[PDB]
Amino acid sequence: MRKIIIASQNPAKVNAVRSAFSTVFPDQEWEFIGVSVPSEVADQPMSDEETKQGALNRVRNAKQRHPGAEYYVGLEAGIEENKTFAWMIVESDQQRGESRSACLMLPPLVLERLRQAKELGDVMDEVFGTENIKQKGGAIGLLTRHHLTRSTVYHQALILALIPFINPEHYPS
Amino acid sequence: NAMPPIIKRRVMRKIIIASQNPAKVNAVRSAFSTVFPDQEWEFIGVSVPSEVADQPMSDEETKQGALNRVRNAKQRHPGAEYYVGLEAGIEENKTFAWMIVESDQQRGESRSACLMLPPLVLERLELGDVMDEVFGTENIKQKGGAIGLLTRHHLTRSTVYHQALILALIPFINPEHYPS
Amino acid sequence: VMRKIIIASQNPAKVNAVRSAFSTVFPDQEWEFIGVSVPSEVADQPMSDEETKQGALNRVRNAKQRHPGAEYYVGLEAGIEENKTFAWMIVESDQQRGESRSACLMLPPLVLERLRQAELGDVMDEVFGGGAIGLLTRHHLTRSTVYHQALILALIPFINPEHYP
Amino acid sequence: VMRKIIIASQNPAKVNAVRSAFSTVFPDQEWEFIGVSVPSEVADQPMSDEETKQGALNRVRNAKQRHPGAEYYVGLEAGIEENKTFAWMIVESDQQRGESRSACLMLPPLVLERLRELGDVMDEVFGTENIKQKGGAIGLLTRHHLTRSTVYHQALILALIPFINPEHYPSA
Repeated sequence: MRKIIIASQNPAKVNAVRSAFSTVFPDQEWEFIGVSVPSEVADQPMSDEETKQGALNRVRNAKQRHPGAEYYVGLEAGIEENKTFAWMIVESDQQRGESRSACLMLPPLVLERLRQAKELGDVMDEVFGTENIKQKGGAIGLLTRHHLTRSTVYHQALILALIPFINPEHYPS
Repeated sequence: NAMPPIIKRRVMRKIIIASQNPAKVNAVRSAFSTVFPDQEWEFIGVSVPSEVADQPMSDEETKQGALNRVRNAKQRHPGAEYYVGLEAGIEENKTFAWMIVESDQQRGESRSACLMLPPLVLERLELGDVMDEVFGTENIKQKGGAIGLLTRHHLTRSTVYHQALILALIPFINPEHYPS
Repeated sequence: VMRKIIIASQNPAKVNAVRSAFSTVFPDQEWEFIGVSVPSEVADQPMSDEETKQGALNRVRNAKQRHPGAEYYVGLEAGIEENKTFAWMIVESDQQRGESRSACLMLPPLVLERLRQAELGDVMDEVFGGGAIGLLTRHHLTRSTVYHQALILALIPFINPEHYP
Repeated sequence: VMRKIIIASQNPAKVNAVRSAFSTVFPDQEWEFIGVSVPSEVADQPMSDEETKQGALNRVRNAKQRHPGAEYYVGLEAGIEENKTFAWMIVESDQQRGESRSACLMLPPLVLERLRELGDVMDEVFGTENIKQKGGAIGLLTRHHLTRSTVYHQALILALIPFINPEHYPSA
């Protein structure tokens, strides 16, 4: 039963990983272990670079604290200018796969609030309403009339990050 | 060796799958992790009899097999929050599978979308062996199974089963609409 | 000078579903998709699997008669048996037929009771305040994504002529 | 009677992606979808995120100048940065712009070396017919758990968000 360390204890993030591995590798036995490690970047990364660095650092820090797992997974949401997205990092001992999720364009009122040093999730509640966000399953669910969800967007980025492991012949280590 | 100790991990309830087949455990893990993304469970397979044919030959027998697996899993392995049975079957020229999900008080169910089988496969009828004979062992493996092969990879057994597992979770998604 | 596909329904959602399935499976081919209205010769709301399938079959047959010359004809009909709803998909060319029933799901008791008292759409609208599938799954599935699978499965004999005929 | 949607591309696969995004989000509406050829005013193979987005912006601007009057204009431009590939989707009405970049894909070194036109290399490395029938490089590399179509579909839907939510995305 092979071990995957996820460098988050957030249920949504650990479940996204559960779904991605259970989908791509359906004949394998998997143990999923969420852990909390520091990112060494801002709690709310504000560039593409900082967001990806935060995910790399969490994976590195997870590897250091808990060596010996088959896979280590980082997933960090970030902002740059009027867009939000998340970096997915998957490392084995030998290989690293990466994908950034499809980006969402933020409303100009949201950007105005971010400029006032406000936290994105708070600003989303202000602009869309707390109950509205909750009942529609999140901002992406709300804005796309349920055609997408944060989770279905993250799912595709996790699968893309697994490409080097799906195709070891095309991605030597 | 250096994993976080179990006693330091997040406490979570269990989900029992009435199967040891990793593809079935994984299909269940994928469905729950999708539908209830803020809740977490440990997914555990167990071995229990269906008490019907190894290859169910009617819709009714296929459903009974999955119900029996869930019943037997509850009797032999008490304590989990949900029990899931997943059983493939045939009736006339169609194949499909029944998904049964039970909590302590409530049952959700869905039969997956059905596939017409080639006449030679029905005639030759273990279904797996026959699929290998008719399409080729390596062909079947490489395309992700018969469904994968037959649909030019647009569907696979797994993406078919995923929809039926979600549908079987309906009573638990909407407890106010499905009194138990 | 362009090939036709006749959908035995003027429902936009059903025409869209058929377009999407054919566009997925045959991305290179072009077709004029045409919704037509024809009798099912069964109840407006089929109350068994057999009746639901018969209705779709009848609609394809009637469409063939009324509108000859098309490359494919497609029937798509929803129905109920016990506490479940599902739909039968029937695709016919001039020589071949494929078919698939969509994944079934349990309807709320309140819905089934009020159904037994008379439309399905009117009932869900009142009970709930993507279709029924979209509402009941909280959008993890929709009617269009569930129908898409059954339509692709119904196309199997056409995709695989060596194995079907 | 019917409105036009101009796609700044005559790649059938791009036109078909756009038609599909519009059918999903606006299921009750009908458009004529029309593929056009216009300049990007950037490299034939954009080699940065910035350049890729600019090429898509430019194509939409040129499409509007050459083909005025349509309800929507769409640019869909693939590009590369470091070892990744992705596509910028830009949708404009007369009054508003939606945009999204698709989820990025790490390229095999064999492919990246042979750049030093991505499509040409993918055909050269994976085979022309395999790319066409099996869901593109995305389809081949994910063993069909994803396809180019299913990845594009997501970014096109995200790009339609302002037109879905005019109250939250004012044009001025």
